[PDB]
Amino acid sequence: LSPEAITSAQVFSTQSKETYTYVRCWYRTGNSHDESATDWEWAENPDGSYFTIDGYWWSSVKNMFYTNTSQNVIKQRCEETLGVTHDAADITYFAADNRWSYNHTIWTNDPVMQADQINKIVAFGDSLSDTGNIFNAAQWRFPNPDTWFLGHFSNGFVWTEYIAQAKKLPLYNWAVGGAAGSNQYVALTGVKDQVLSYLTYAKMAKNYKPENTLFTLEFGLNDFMNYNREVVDVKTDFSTALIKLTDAGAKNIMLMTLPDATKAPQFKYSTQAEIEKVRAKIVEFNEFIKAQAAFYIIQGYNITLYDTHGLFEQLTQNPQQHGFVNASDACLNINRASSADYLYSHSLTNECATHSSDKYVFWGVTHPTTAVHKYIAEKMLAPGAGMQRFNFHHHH
Ligand SMILES: [Br-]
Repeated sequence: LSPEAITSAQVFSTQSKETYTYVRCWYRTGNSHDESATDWEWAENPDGSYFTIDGYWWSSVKNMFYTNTSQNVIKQRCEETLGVTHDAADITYFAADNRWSYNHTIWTNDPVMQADQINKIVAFGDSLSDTGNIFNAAQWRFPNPDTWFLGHFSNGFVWTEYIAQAKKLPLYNWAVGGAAGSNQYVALTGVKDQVLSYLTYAKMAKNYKPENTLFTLEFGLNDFMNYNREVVDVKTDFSTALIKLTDAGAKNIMLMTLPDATKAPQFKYSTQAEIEKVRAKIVEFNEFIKAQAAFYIIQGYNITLYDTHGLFEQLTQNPQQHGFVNASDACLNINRASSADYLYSHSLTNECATHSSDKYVFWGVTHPTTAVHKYIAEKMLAPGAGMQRFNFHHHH
């Protein structure tokens, strides 16, 4: 769509609809990252009655709920309701009227009184960042939620969620998994369409200052591996997205280079020609990512660039040096590269069960494990790694 299509009267009308909804609290039922399965309960008040949040819905087609209730209070209720005592509960929560509803994002509106501190993370990208968009578009069938953690292409949280947790910030995700098989649930779109969608929802928020959002952007992996997109087209999509984000007032952006995805187990079933071909696109596109970062820095923006490509090379070249045991095999017992495998549950191999999925780089044949996503977040959070340039709150 386009944020300009939303009129002032429409904003007033939308924001004046003060309804209420319930909160679905998801948690990991098993007690380690080896088990992706999740279940849920409705959030409760302290006395056990159902918890509700007041606010308003808006959707272009995919409804988001806008509330004044803080994310920290919603999380606290879910934690109090579920009372999970194991270590990997990995609780997440969503708005829903009833059991037939999908998992809708809860957006906390900002206060009128606001300075220049970062107050949220907004993520753009593909299956390396998606936390539930293709999963909801696929009616919770893809990727299968017994084996991939509730709509994440991993066995747990992805890197953006670990960053958000470290900084105690909400994460609002626009990234869309474009893994093999996604096409059947939503036509391929660029990352610039994610920026457009985000800007339309942001127009319905109250007191929204785009300069207080930390934007994260990674894109291209699914485009190159699965869709054979040309580098020049991905360049055009990526630069168009940054133009649109900065034109809308973004100031704080985290970028990352693409990992060399030809190191993934699925390329055991590929030709050397395809390996060299995909790899070359990634090498070329990564130089464009770096050049865009340098350009926006010179233009005065707060840009960090993390060389995820170089980090992945270190992990796949010498996993033991970085706390991992295996960087060549899928942890899951998947012995081919097929889109249909995301529809089914899969067991761990004996070797992965022996060492634990936290010691593997790869979960299935394509995507990294949640331990890798954590390793990335920790590297990005490290002193001197660049996040010092953003205006974060402190928390005692
Ligand atoms: Br995977």
